[PDB]
Amino acid sequence: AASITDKQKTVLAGKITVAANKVPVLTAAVEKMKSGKKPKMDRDYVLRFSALYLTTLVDAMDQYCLRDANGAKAAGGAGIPKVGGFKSTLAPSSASALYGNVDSIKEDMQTIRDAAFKGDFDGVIKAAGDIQTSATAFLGQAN
Amino acid sequence: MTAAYLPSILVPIIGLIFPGLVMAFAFIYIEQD
Amino acid sequence: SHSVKVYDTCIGCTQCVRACPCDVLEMVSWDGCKAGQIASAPRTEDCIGCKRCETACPTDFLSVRVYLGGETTRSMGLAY
Amino acid sequence: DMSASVPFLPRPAALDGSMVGDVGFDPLGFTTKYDIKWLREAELKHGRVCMLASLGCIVQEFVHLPSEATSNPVASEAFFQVPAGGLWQIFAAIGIIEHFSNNFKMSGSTMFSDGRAPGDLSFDPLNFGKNPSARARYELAEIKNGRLAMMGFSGMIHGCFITGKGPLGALGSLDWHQSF
Amino acid sequence: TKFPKFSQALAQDPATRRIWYGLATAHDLESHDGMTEENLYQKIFASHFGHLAVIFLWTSGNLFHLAWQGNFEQWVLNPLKVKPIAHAIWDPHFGQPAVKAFTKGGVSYPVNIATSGVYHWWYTIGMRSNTDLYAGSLFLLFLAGVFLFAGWLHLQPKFRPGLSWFKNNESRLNHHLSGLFGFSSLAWSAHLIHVAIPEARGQHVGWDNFTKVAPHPAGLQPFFSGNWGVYAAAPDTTNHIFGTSEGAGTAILTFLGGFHPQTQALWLTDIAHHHLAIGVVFIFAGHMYRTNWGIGHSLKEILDAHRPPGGRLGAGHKGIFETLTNSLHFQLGLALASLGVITSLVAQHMYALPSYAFIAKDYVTQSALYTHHQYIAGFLMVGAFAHGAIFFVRDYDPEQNKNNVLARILDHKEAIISHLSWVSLFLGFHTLGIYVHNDVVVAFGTPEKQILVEPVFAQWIQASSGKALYGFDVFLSSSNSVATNASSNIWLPGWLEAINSGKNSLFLPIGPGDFLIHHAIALALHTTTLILVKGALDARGSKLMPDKKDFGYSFPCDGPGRGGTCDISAWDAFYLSMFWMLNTIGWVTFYWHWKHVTIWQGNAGQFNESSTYIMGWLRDYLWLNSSPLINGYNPFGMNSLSVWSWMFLFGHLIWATGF
Amino acid sequence: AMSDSVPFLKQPEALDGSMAGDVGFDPLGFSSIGDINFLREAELKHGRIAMLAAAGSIAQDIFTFPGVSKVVGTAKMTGVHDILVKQGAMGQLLLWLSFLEVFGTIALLETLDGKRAPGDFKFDPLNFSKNPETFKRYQLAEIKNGRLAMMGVGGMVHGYFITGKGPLELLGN
Amino acid sequence: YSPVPSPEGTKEVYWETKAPSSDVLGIGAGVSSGNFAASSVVALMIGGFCTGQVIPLTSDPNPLFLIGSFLLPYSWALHVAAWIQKNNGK
Amino acid sequence: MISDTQIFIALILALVSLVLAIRLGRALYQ
Ligand code: CLA
Ligand code: CLA
Ligand code: CLA
Ligand code: CLA
Ligand code: CLA
Ligand code: CLA
Ligand SMILES: CC1=C(C#C/C(C)=C/C=C/C(C)=C/C=C/C=C(C)/C=C/C=C(C)/C=C/C2=C(C)CCCC2(C)C)C(C)(C)C[C@H](O)C1
Ligand SMILES: CC1=CCCC(C)(C)[C@H]1/C=C/C(C)=C/C=C/C(C)=C/C=C/C=C(C)/C=C/C=C(C)/C=C/C1=C(C)CCCC1(C)C
Ligand SMILES: CCCCCCCCCCCCO[C@H]1O[C@H](CO)[C@@H](O[C@H]2O[C@H](CO)[C@@H](O)[C@H](O)[C@H]2O)[C@H](O)[C@H]1O
Repeated sequence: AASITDKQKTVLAGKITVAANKVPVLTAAVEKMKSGKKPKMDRDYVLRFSALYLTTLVDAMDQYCLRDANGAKAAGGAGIPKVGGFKSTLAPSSASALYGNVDSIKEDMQTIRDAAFKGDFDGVIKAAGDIQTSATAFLGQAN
Repeated sequence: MTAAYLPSILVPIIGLIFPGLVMAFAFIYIEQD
Repeated sequence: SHSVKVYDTCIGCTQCVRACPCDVLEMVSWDGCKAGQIASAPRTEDCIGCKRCETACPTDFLSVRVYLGGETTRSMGLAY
Repeated sequence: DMSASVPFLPRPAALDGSMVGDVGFDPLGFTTKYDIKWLREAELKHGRVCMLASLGCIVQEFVHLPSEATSNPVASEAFFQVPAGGLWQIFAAIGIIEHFSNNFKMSGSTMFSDGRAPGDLSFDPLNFGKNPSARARYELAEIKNGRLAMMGFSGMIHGCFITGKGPLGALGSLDWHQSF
Repeated sequence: TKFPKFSQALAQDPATRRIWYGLATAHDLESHDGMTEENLYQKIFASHFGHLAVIFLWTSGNLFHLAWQGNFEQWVLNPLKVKPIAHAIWDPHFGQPAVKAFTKGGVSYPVNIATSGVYHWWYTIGMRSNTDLYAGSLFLLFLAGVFLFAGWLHLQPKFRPGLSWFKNNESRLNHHLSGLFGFSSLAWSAHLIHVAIPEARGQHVGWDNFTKVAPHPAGLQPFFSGNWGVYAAAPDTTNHIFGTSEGAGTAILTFLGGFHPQTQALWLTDIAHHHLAIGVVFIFAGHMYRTNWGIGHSLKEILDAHRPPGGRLGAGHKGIFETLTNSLHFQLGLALASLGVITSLVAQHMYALPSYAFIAKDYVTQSALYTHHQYIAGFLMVGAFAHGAIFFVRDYDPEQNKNNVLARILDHKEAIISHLSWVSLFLGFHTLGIYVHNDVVVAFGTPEKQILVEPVFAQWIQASSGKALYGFDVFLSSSNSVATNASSNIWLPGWLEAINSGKNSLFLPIGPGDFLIHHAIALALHTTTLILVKGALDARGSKLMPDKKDFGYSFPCDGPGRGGTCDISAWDAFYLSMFWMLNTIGWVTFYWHWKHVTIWQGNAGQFNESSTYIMGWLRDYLWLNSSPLINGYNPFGMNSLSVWSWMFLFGHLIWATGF
Repeated sequence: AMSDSVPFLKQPEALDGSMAGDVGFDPLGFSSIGDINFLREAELKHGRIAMLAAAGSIAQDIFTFPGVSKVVGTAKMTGVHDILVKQGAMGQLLLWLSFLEVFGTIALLETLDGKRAPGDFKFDPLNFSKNPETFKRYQLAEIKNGRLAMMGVGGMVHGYFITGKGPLELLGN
Repeated sequence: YSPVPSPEGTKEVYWETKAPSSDVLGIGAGVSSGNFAASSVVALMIGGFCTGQVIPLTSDPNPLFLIGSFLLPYSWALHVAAWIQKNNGK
Repeated sequence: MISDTQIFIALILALVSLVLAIRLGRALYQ
């Protein structure tokens, strides 16, 4: 009895779950970087891990929030995704109540980015934990 | 490895059953009048 | 079976027939040469393809020619 | 000689006027490449789906079956709000109708052996067709309403894509005061 | 016995020769019983479809086996430390230490470490996870199924094409140049601009968002305005970390030149403009021939009209049109020769100018790729000459080629073969004399007596490309040359930075050993050309056997008469030239691998001092680098190299069996 | 035989005088390269587009459509073109003229086979070609006004480039 | 073997005289040799001038000189056609 | 990562390709 919109919602939720379970790999990697004989931050690893996994986490969360706010017009009822031209008949994804965690995680990215330039292992660990908790809250509220 | 049973199922099949049947049927084909 | 041809450059020296181990060639009457005879191959089903006739031919590039074709029990020299 | 619809182009040789709705309009020469019976069967099937689609969009914009999945008037979002199982039910009924009405001949060569006239599925339960003079006019009206409904359904579904209001909802909402 | 249904003569053979000769003549459709030209072309078309499907299935299998058993998602994050996995191992003949020793790559099961470089290629073109690898494998499985269905369909009645369709040269040339070369290159440039470059800058583009994520912030408005140089503004910074937005630019089309300073590979925007330009050039080439609309060139008129009026080429190219259209073997030889030349070009240019991120640091992958494509090149060139010889045997009509260029090749074939013999003997005599001379004088304790010629021509070429090592001060190594001022605003800084940094394989420094090994390579190329050309031109007949064309392309001999006629056919010339081709690719790969190992070790002077004599090659390259290979397994243990340690010996066995 | 327009030059071989406005003016010999029917289609298409462009420049100086003055401001003639690429007028017109020119491509393909008169789209809703002399008079007038409109559009647009005023704004002062 | 097809209008242009026939010039078969020589000189001048403007290449090259630079290889074929027409009595 | 269902889908597509390859081989064999 589930619609196509609900199926896309479940696919996005699965993507969010997968990326949230990927985050502790980065956590363990940064704890291994800290617990070393010559502790150095592998900046490239943290930036690439963010740009794949945390970025697809934000993208899937944004698409889920867009489907939550608009509904069937965000699942394809307005047609193909567009940039420029006509006028967007869609509500912004900020209008969803579920966007608050989405507002946290992104700014937390900058902390990670700053930590990747700063070398702060525990900053990366704590920000990864914050992403994990915000993803868990988002998934357990979204249902 | 997801679906780890598949190598242990398919490698003996592909390496012993497939060539045996191929050689048997090819033998039957090339030797029949 | 192999194919054996005799071209009209044959001088009728009978060397190719004498060199044949399988009795494939024989000399027949002809008017194209001074010897009055030309080689012929009526029995090419017994030809093994040894080309002893081609070795025996004295005319510049050979008058008797063996073209190897489909292999049979006789042409393969099989005693089994 | 010269086509009636397009005066400057020569008349297509396959369109001799025996088929109804013929004004000699084949500028791209599809009739030379493909069989005319296949093209007429395709034209009627596309037109019949577009007639059903235009009538469907017009009536669902105003009146709907009572449920929250079916209550959205806009057709494109209606396709996404209703359950996908029901779409599979639509697809399966269309598939069995396609397999039965075609008498299981669906290839290009196989439909026209033991051949039925194109667009005739031997479906006429009310039997208005029996009179030939009514038949020819019915044929012409079916071809013209099919082409007109192809254009109408295209305009409605793309107008839903820009506007999101439905066909009459888009028609009432032409904004005569836009900045651009 | 009806296995060889295509040969009645083979099917009546009462011996085991029937199976072997049916196996070896199964795809020789021209020699089959009652083969007509239309049936021949249709079978060839369907077989080409089947080979295309096989290629697609192999690539889909690579993609699937990586998405299932690889470590691509781990490798993308840390490309320069994580060892790439090709596929999983399940071998029940293994003991436990072999299971332990092959468990690498961060996984818990035995794996093989990939040398094909598919990781770098797939990462560079924008794949990051395992999901899109599986989706690509599915798409190629579907595409292979589509081409299998097309191969079946285009053999079915009322779809079998006629001989006029197959021999439509102008239409096939226009469509394959404009669409198969041009539009494919334009679409690949589109994929690079739309997908690969944003994924290189840490922003995800897939099918779900590529219609709403613009490749450039200004959109297609600068393209439609003619302000194309806006696409050249704000390129990637020299601090850019690949796959992230840190230091990323916004440009989509540049000609910056040189390498990305982190990946040590070519800029992706340069690749996108290159493939865009290649598409434009090829579509312009693909409107050249007349097909249905009066405009365009006629191939027959071009061939017949280019006869030089001095008469040095005879009738010129008259009759070459019908000879080429009617002979599939002449076409096959031309295609194989051109393909071999370009895969040699791929092998040289990809190590010298790599395009895939982090692949210049994968030494095993570079060695495997170079060796693989160079051996493919040798095979393709040998096949080109062999099938040209087959064209002389089966398809050459002298009466249709009276005073043609082909006929004039045949009329001075003796001069060609004699001069090839002269240059081969010249090269071999003096190259071997210099090598043996250097060996003898180094063995006697006097390396200062070696004959060491500096390769000043190629060093002058390197300086013309901008290499300042040799002090030639000419062209791009001159700061006042007109070429330098011409290119100073476009590409000169990046190219000069890449060519004058000794951290890559861009125009590597060369010495007397490089001179000697290139002249040895010239010797081997000229000698293989001598064998192949002599086989092709004597295929129709010689003084020992003037009626060779009556006996076909392949036959054992003409008997012990006339002195003996062993290995007289052109197939036998192919057979003799295969060893020389193996020798030439062996010399090339030995040179490449020894030079690259000595540079990568930081010990290039070992190559510079040891490559001038044969004992240096035997000791410092063959003997010295054999130690980890022969210690893959020993009485003390085994490690992951053991399989190669087996395969090595395997080769030493099977090679000998050939003898 | 010498050309009538250029008396010191030989008459072109591909110019017969059967076409409207043929006085034998072709000093560079362009008619020897191209098909004369293709060239006459090129001339007629250029002339008709230039007639419409000249009339449009004069009318858009004379008056503007409702609402156009807010979209374009005070950037009359070619200055609106760029502006209307930002709006949707230029794309819509390009699409519909591309449709019409696909059918014109088919018409040109029929012209090149000797089965269509040059410039003949058989578009005479209001019947004016009721007499074969009035037809020739209208052909000569059409080709002359087409050439005149080509040069008139050149003058209007390049004078607009120099001044920024327009064709009829210039004549006001 | 099978008849080798050609597009319609393919003629025999094989020549052994001093110059080829004008048919090898295709659509330019009716242009006089003087016009070809004048166009070759004019194309040489325009192509050389445009090329000399675009030898100091920038990231914003002028499109007009870029088009006009392609007249520089055109003049070679033009003087070859001029030689062909001059020895053809044209 | 990849699941069991995805591998099964790939196996089904490979079986379809096997049927098509068998059909092409039969068509080529006349
Ligand atoms: C050639 C016929 C044709 C034409 C001219 C149009 C025209 C249009 N369509 Mg449409 N469409 C068509 C067929 C066509 N459609 C078909 C057959 C389908 C599938 C059943 C769709 C599905 C479709 C969707 C889902 C959407 C559009 C949209 C649009 C509008 C913007 C263009 C766009 O996004 O690309 C068209 C997008 C496609 C997915 C169609 C691709 C396949 C067709 C055959 C190619 C048509 C390309 C066409 C030349 C583009 C013209 C506009 C161009 C000047 C930019 C425009 C009014 C969008 C819109 O209205 O935004 C508000 C939108 O969201 N169309
Ligand atoms: C420019 C020349 C021209 C002319 C004179 C005509 C004339 C005609 N067309 Mg036609 N047509 C043309 C071009 C032209 N067409 C082109 C380029 C196309 C697209 C390929 C078509 C597509 C077309 C179709 C699909 C149909 C016609 C039909 C008709 C007839 C009905 C009259 C009418 O107003 O419909 C014209 C309607 C149009 C949409 C065409 C508009 C294009 C321009 C504006 C032409 C204007 C025509 C003019 C008003 C009528 C001339 C009357 C004349 C006989 C006195 C008429 C004989 C109809 C008919 O009777 O056929 C059975 C019909 O069904 N035409
Ligand atoms: C890729 C193909 C392939 C595969 C999957 C195997 C698999 C195996 N080999 Mg092996 N082998 C291969 C190729 C292969 N081999 C080749 C090419 C050679 C020649 C060099 C050998 C030579 C070889 C030797 C000499 C030995 C093995 C042994 C073994 C077994 C490992 C020991 C064990 O635990 O089994 C325990 C053994 C069993 C559980 C017995 C399995 C009996 C099977 C299941 C019966 C099936 C019969 C037949 C296939 C039915 C269909 C008939 C039809 C094909 C006509 C294992 C089953 C060893 C072994 O134990 O075999 C006795 C052994 O001694 N192999
Ligand atoms: C635009 C239309 C078009 C297109 C796209 C094709 C495409 C093709 N035709 Mg073709 N054909 C056409 C029209 C077309 N045809 C017409 C009109 C006719 C009739 C006149 C024919 C008649 C015809 C025949 C008779 C045959 C083909 C064949 C082929 C195939 C060649 C094999 C192949 O895949 O090579 C792919 C080639 C390319 C992609 C381009 C060449 C690539 C070169 C080497 C450079 C690439 C280097 C590059 C750096 C590598 C990057 C990749 C790397 C990262 C891995 C190919 C699919 C053959 C075939 O296989 O049949 C099934 C064949 O026998 N065609
Ligand atoms: C190391 C092995 C080796 C060597 C040296 C040669 C040498 C030669 N081959 Mg050759 N060949 C080989 C292996 C070898 N082959 C194998 C394995 C195959 C595969 C079957 C072939 C297949 C092959 C073909 C098919 C052809 C050749 C040809 C040639 C000759 C020209 C190439 C060349 O460099 O000329 C230079 C010659 C040499 C370097 C030979 C050495 C000269 C010596 C050192 C001079 C000094 C002699 C010395 C004073 C004698 C004193 C002894 C006395 C005291 C008892 C040359 C004689 C080609 C040919 O004849 O071209 C004209 C030709 O057509 N070969
Ligand atoms: C100098 C010699 C000369 C002469 C005597 C003519 C004579 C003529 N040309 Mg002409 N023309 C010439 C050179 C010449 N042309 C050159 C060099 C070109 C450029 C390639 C042209 C291009 C040209 C075109 C494009 C046209 C003519 C036309 C005409 C005719 C109309 C007369 C007219 O309006 O005069 C006025 C002409 C001008 C002001 C321009 C020519 C300027 C020259 C130097 C003055 C010659 C005026 C002439 C003596 C007047 C004739 C007297 C009387 C018959 C009216 C007339 C027969 C027209 C015609 O009907 O032919 C189709 C036409 O449309 N000419
Ligand atoms: C839309 C748009 C644009 C535009 C644009 C437009 C609309 C451009 C239009 C250009 C046109 C129509 C040019 C016409 C030129 C005519 C010439 C040179 C006549 C020569 C006559 C000659 C040689 C001789 C004549 C003669 C004489 C006197 C003597 C000899 C005989 C005779 C032959 C009779 C952009 C791109 C600029 C940008 C803008 O943002 C948007
Ligand atoms: C035997 C057999 C019988 C008949 C059939 C058959 C197939 C025909 C034949 C087989 C035949 C064989 C296999 C024929 C195939 C043969 C070989 C492989 C042809 C190699 C050609 C190399 C070309 C000329 C160019 C190099 C570039 C040159 C132009 C560059 C100069 C410059 C460029 C611009 C760029 C920079 C470098 C510099 C140097 C400054
Ligand atoms: C006489 C003929 C002159 C030249 C005519 C042809 C010029 C090129 C025509 C390009 C195709 C039509 O272009 C028309 O649609 C494009 C796609 O919606 C629009 O392009 C617009 O939308 C694109 C898609 O989001 C964006 O990437 C562009 O930045 C934006 O400008 C053009 O602004 C519009 O003019």
